[PDB]
Amino acid sequence: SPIETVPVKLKPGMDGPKVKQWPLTEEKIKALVEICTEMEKEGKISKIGPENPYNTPVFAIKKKDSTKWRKLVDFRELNKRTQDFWEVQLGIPHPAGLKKKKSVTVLDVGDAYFSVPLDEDFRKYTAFTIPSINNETPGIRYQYNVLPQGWKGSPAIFQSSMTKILEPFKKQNPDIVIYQYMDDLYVGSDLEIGQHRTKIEELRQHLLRWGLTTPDKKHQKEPPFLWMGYELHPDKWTVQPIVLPEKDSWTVNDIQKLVGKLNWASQIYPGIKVRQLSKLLRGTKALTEVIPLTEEAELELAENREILKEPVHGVYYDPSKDLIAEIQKQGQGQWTYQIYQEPFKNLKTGKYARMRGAHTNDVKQLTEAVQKITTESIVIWGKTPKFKLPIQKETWETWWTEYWQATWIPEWEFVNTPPLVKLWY
Amino acid sequence: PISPIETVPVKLKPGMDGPKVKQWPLTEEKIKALVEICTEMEKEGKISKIGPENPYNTPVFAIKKKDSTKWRKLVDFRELNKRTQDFWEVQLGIPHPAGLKKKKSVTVLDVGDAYFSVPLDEDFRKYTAFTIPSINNETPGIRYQYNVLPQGWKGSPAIFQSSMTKILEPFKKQNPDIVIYQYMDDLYVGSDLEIGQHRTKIEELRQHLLRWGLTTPDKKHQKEPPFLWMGYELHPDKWTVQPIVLPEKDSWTVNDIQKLVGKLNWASQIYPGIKVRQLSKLLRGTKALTEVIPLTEEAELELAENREILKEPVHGVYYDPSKDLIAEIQKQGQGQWTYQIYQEPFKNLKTGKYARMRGAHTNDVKQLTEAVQKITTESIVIWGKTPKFKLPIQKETWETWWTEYWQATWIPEWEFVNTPPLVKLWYQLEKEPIVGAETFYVDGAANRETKLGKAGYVTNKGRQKVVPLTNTTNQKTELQAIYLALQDSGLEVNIVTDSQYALGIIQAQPDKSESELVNQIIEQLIKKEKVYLAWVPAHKGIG
Ligand SMILES: N#Cc1ccc(Nc2nc(N)nc(Cc3c(Cl)ccc4[nH]ccc34)n2)cc1
Repeated sequence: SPIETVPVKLKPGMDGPKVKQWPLTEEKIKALVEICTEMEKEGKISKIGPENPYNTPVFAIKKKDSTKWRKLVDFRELNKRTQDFWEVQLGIPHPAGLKKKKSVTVLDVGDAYFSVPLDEDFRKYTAFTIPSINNETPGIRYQYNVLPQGWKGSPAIFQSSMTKILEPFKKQNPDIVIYQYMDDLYVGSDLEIGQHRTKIEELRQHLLRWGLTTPDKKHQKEPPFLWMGYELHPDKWTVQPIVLPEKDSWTVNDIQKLVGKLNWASQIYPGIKVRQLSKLLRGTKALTEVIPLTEEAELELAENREILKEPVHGVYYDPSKDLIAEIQKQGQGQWTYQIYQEPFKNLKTGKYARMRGAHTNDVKQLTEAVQKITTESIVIWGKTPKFKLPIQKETWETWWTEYWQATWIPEWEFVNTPPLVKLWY
Repeated sequence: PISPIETVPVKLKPGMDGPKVKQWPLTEEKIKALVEICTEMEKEGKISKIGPENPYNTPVFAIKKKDSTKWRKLVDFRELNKRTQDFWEVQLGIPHPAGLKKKKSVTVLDVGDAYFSVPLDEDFRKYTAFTIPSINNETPGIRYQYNVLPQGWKGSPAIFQSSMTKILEPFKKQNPDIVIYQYMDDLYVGSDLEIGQHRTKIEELRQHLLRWGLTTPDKKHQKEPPFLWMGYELHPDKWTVQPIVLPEKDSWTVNDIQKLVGKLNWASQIYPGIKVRQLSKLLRGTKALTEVIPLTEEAELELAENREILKEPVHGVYYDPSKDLIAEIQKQGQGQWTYQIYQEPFKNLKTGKYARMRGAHTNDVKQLTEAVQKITTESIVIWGKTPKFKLPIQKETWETWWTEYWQATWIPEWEFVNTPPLVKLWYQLEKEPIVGAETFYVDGAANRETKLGKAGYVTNKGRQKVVPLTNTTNQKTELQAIYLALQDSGLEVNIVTDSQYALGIIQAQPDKSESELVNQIIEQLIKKEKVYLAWVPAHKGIG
């Protein structure tokens, strides 16, 4: 079934990726070894020689924890080096209302690409290496021979095939918005969940009887309490915990704190003066001392509780800019998070939590609040953010994979100074 | 030596062409000196006479061994290298002895004339061109071309090792009893077959190799242990660092202290408790290479203890997958931590150290986790699995720290090991102020130019102190103030600070910094029974 390949040319003055493979657990080497061995047979990937200096990293994640793992190729570098000229020469338009649907489900169609053969030239740029424990051996080296998962040129080149396989469905059902971000299809409906769920498996099987396998066969009529439909509900996306406390009594400290939070609101809402509250502190009084109010003090409070309950403007989304996603440990499995592009011009703040306790650690959480915040980004603006993760690089670099489930990888960095920006939120 | 060997197609960087660097004339003795090395070379087919207009040339230079038992041919491929494509970086990571699995026999193999045994991409042959002169225009210069891997080219080690791997692979599979490790020209073979077989199997290997043009004058498995490799003394069932020498000198210069720290860090792999803070604290070298620098007092003591340690040979054992992989850490003190990883009680697998890389503030618990962190990454690279940590900290202290810590962490499985010093929080600040406690509106700034300031305070109870400081900064005074406040306050206190700087320094609850002020403040925090620092905006903030 040889198809005509589609020429891939990186931006000129750009050479292929040469990123180094992170060291892995023997367990994971073992899995990748098996997986690649199999792909080698299917002819998906092929062994390469030393005349190929290129290398993008590969990890091993647990699909849906079943007996097997999935191989996860971090094509972040090869993407910047291409897909950015393939966000162009092959842009996949983003439906500005998928975030409006009552329900969005995400299905893994990535496995489609695997048929389409990869441009004979561009292959070399995909080489990846299965590492050896304690370097006792030369990494195992492979390069792709078909469109690969994780590399944004795959949904771009398959786009043709996709919009066709889906056409005679996007018909019967003309109100469902379907968006393809990388290896995932984001189906959005306004149906009562029950129907949506069906409509999706309606689609699930449509694709299926036309070739496209989608593992989103989460489970069977037996309820062992596994987590339900990657059903996002972007019509409930919102937030206003810019919550000042409404207390019975107010102390010197209380205000002090208050007058504080209200001061950083200063670059978020240049609208709240505190001289009226803060003046009730020009004195060097006790701290535990409770002291009721002052003049427009209460007005400055009841009035701020308002402009603060009414979001700011000028805050528009620039597609030229990148999405920056700051997160923060809040304690007791709670994590608050902002998505912005310019300081204090939040495009969307938010929060996350799991069920706090004797089963979840911080990393798994973080690793989650990230895949959560990411997805949200994809749905809303069709593009992942760059996470400013409050965590030590190496620690994160060792475990992120453990609880990772997305077939993609945002861009991230590590902060080591989170101020009481934790307070304000 | 091989048509059966498959050549790796080579290429010149995108828009470049082949080297053209004319040959300088050399002494007549050398011309034939090369002509001998070359005809017996072309004879061996390693190289080949080439006809006019292979516009590409590279410099040849007969070199004397300085022992003059014979002469040696040497080419300068710098320019070819600068023009050949990149290859897959080999040896970018090297195995650590502590990760090699316990084996019986291990026999190295000096695979000799190796680079000249592997063929060379036909097309990339024309750039290897080099000309040997004919005695000053006497002739068209004896001109050769390479058909094997030029002994100093760019993709030689790679293409070699690649090619080798392919050659072993067959045999390697016909024997899961033998494991092989390639190292440049080396070939270390190991096994668990009765030494009688293992010696019979190496015979085989060797013959296998031999049929592939790859020779090994190394018959009987010549070279014996302890094997010298990347600076390791590797014995049959033990390993260590190739002996080191910490010279004793009168005056120490930068290039001197550097090789010293280098030697010391390096010996740390297996020599317990080696410290290096002080010796390096010196190297904040505004990198003046021969800037003579006087060992400080501690540096002199530090280096001392290292000697006491180094003198006495210490070894490391190998890996037995079948046993656990344990790791233990113990705090030295000035931000220094040391660890050893083991399976058994007395002989270690490997050791090492960790210190908070200069940053004026940090806590013991934080430091201990960063240590645990480094060990985890080391374990994953060496053994492919995290180890069981045995740490000088109590679940209660640890878990209370990660819960209050703003940054996320991951504490693998660990056990408590009561053996001081002990990692513990010497004081916790009050979350809510303290009822009745004299609030200290602490404050203190300075004049950036004049380098003069004052730290003082005013309390509810109308107590006001103001002290003058000469030669300090707004930062210095902001803590100077807080400190002050602690001094005068009773055993419970409320302090209102205008500086986040001061806030954070203390809020992280650092347990140390050679920064005598913070020490004083820290020592004072430990003494009190209830302290509450609370932050309030500066300028506008208060009056
Ligand atoms: N797990 C495991 C494992 C690791 C290595 C081998 N093979 C092996 N074991 C020993 N003791 N020495 C040698 C030879 C060898 C030397 Cl001279 C020096 C550094 C080395 N690094 C690498 C191999 C090696 N090979 C076999 C199994």
